[PDB]
Amino acid sequence: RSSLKEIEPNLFADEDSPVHGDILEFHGPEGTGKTEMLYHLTARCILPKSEGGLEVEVLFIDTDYHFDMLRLVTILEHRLSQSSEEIIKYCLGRFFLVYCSSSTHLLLTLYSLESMFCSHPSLCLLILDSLSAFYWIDRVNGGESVNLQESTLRKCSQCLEKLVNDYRLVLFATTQTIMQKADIDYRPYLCKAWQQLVKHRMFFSKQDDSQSSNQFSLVSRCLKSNSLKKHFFIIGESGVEFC
Amino acid sequence: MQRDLVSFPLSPAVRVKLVSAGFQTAEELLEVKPSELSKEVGISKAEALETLQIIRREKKCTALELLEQEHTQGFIITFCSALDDILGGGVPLMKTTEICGAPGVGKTQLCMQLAVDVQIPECFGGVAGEAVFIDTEGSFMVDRVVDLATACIQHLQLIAEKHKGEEHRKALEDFTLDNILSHIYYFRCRDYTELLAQVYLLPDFLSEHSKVRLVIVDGIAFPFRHDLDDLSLRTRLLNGLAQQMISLANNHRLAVILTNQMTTKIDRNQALLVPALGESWGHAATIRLIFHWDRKQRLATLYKSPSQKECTVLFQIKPQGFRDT
Amino acid sequence: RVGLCPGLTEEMIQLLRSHRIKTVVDLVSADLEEVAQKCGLSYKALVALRRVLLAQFSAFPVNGADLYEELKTSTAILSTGIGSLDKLLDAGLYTGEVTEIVGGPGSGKTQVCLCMAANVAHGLQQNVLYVDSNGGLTASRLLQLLQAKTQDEEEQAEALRRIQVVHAFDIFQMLDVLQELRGTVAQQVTGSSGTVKVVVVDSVTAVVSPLLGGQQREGLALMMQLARELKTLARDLGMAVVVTNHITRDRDSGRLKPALGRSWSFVPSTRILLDTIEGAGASGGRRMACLAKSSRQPTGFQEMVDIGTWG
Ligand SMILES: Nc1ncnc2c1ncn2[C@@H]1O[C@H](COP(=O)(O)OP(=O)(O)OP(=O)(O)O)[C@@H](O)[C@H]1O
Ligand SMILES: Nc1ncnc2c1ncn2[C@@H]1O[C@H](COP(=O)(O)OP(=O)(O)OP(=O)(O)O)[C@@H](O)[C@H]1O
Ligand SMILES: Nc1ncnc2c1ncn2[C@@H]1O[C@H](COP(=O)(O)OP(=O)(O)O)[C@@H](O)[C@H]1O
Ligand SMILES: [Mg+2]
Ligand SMILES: [Mg+2]
Ligand SMILES: [Mg+2]
Repeated sequence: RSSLKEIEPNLFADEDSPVHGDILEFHGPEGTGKTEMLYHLTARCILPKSEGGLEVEVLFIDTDYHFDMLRLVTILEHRLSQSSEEIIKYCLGRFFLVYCSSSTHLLLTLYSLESMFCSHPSLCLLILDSLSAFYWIDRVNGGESVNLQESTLRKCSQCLEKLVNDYRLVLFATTQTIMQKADIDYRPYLCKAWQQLVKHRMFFSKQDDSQSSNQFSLVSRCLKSNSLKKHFFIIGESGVEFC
Repeated sequence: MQRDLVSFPLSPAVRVKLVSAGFQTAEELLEVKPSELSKEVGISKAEALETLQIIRREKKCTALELLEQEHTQGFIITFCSALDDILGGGVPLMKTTEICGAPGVGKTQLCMQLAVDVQIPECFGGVAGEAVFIDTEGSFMVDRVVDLATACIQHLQLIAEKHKGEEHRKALEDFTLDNILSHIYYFRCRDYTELLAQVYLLPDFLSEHSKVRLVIVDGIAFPFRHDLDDLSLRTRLLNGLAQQMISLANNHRLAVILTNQMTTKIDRNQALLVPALGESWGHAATIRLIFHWDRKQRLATLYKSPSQKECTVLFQIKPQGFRDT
Repeated sequence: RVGLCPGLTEEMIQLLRSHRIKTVVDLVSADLEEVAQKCGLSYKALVALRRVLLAQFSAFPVNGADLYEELKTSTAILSTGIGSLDKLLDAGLYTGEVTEIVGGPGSGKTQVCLCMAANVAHGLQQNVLYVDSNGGLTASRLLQLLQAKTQDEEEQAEALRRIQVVHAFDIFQMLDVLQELRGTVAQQVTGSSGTVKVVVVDSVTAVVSPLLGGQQREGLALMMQLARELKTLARDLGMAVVVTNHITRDRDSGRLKPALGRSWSFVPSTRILLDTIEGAGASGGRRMACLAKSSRQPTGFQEMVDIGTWG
């Protein structure tokens, strides 16, 4: 019922099999277009089929409290050929947002979301933002024992893998670059189960030069085939546009 | 409504024990017997009592009351009319003030003049308080203070004679040299550890002596600029000291005066004088003054202030002390 | 525990403690059939208990159109009292998000915060809470700013009475103040004349710098807790939170960047950078404004501000 190529032919030019459970990951520093990419994916997924959409529902989980409905509405109205309030209402009728305040809160939200997931059959995409939102607090609360710094993340990863395997969903996660290492910059620090659960990896970067910005770099790295690709794209009032 | 344990000042061991036990919110332990808490967690009963006391430890003032308090509290005059005019009336209370300058420019003279002036009776527009002087360089000479106090006494006597009142005479009855000298408290710190120890002991001393209105630390650059190669430790100590000093000034309604030194910044094959101790130290103080020579005159520049505007004035040092023109 | 939720008795709680079930997550992360064989409790009561516990202690999603309609009449835009900054910020700053102002000493962060507070207290007539951590707040400057907008003494006094001042000099005092404000606003839902709309933290760097350094990790946890408190205040209660930060230069690259580190770099939803205009042409008031980070505008646009003309 779900096809990965249709979601994004630009980035997913190799994956053509009907997706029946995948885990992806975004990574990079601040202000490099991760949330804009998520907005573009949601816009591609929730638009009507007449305007070039997918007509399936999206679930969103916000952890860093950085979601902006105004930007999403602006992108939707710019992508639409004709702007009308009722069509925007129809589009937004298939969008859901959840807030979590702590690791246990997120764990219980995951333990509760399966009721909706069995209730709603049209869900095809799942987004978790800022998976590394609670790292320092958990680490400090865990003392010097590593196993006490990893339990909540372990349980959340197990629940996420169970959900994605059971309900045939697509997961999009975001992490933050917090620590360096004594061309890809990546110093893994997450849970071992989460690290081994990843399938695709994408890194984000921004041009240092001030050519009015308008240039972002993305490096796609799939662990299945060890294929490294570089993408260039721009972000405008209508969303993101690939160079 | 929920308060997390991480926000409370607890030791890491007891906190991690509580976290591993299963306690996550502050209110969760407000209904647990200390004996049962010690039994389940495994801590001692003294630890349970201490943490229960600590957790139950964490008014309403508007800008109008703050303005009234600011108007009621006066300023400390420097006997330099231009400096007072550009400062807004004088050195303000509840604020941290910093003075920078090249050697032999007049920072210590200003410190002594402020220490003398903080005791002017309120009938003449003063504050009528006492001063605490902390010396880290050994440059405090009593004879200079005696000269300054005698000059101030003569000035006030002349003003009172010109006015020809009755309140002024009564106020000047007790404004003698002995009282002025006895209302200045002196400390000598020969190392930065000693300076930190004295600053730590300061709050109890101020609690005992509630009439103090000025705290002077003549020299913070010298203790921190020698035999200290770990600069991160220096920055941490300086930030802690600045926070402690501003807290003291706000809590005890004082005026804090700090004196800094000048260093040379070498760029584009040009040499400019800048305050020492780095860039992050510039945020520590509330008001920053810079003293320098132009040709032969001495200039005071209000480099930074959150209430006034940048300016520049002229002053000079006389046998009577800090003066103008 | 007794009193946490209905249907829980002390005997059942002790029996569950006998079989290594202590917290809510432990009870939820279990199995109905597997657990009901070591002690043999009620079969269909366990699922009801877990459903009740999930109902109380789990967040619930909302359909997009519903909160779209809700935020249509809830989000407000507050003018800063400066036209150039309003144009740069696209007519002001929105409630429900965190705004950060960065710059070196004398940049003008305190002046901007004071102008915002005066404009909100007088122009919109709403309550403002000011949190001061470095002694940079003065009532004389606020009175001077207000005198340029009105001449009625009673009006000025009424505007001044709407600004609350709080002093916090360490991290624990700031956290206590924020939690007390959260509790007060939660208790004050019914009232509408007196609720605080804008919160200003004069300097978050002044209370976090002493805790950073060495090989420890407590400072990072404390500053993340502070960020969580600020985010909760901004989003849950629909307020506007403005904080200030220091500026630092990278040693290996020579580029100006905000302080407090890469972990703090992710916190604000909007960032404004102030600067002096190359010394010459910026003898006073003339400051250089920029949009370092945003979520609705391209990054890099520059404007012009004058502190001297605000008074
Ligand atoms: N209307 C717009 N036109 C052009 N660029 C825009 C527009 N709106 C936002 N941007 C760009 O979006 C960028 C920030 O993107 P985004 O908010 O997705 O960051 P991010 O990489 O997810 O970072 P973080 O998670 O730390 O917030 C800015 O650099 C800005 O230039
Ligand atoms: N009434 C005024 N008229 C003109 N300029 C003023 C006035 N009050 C303050 N200023 C200006 O404000 C500047 C300092 O701004 P401000 O106090 O906001 O700095 P800041 O960025 O908060 O600094 P800090 O990091 O030291 O806390 C001074 O350089 C001065 O020129
Ligand atoms: N009794 C006095 N009469 C006149 N001038 C004096 C007297 N004592 C000191 N001075 C002048 O005042 C200045 C004092 O500077 P000082 O306080 O030492 O500054 P710093 O501490 O920054 O070196 C000296 O340059 C000196 O010429
Ligand atoms: Mg983002
Ligand atoms: Mg000296
Ligand atoms: Mg300031």
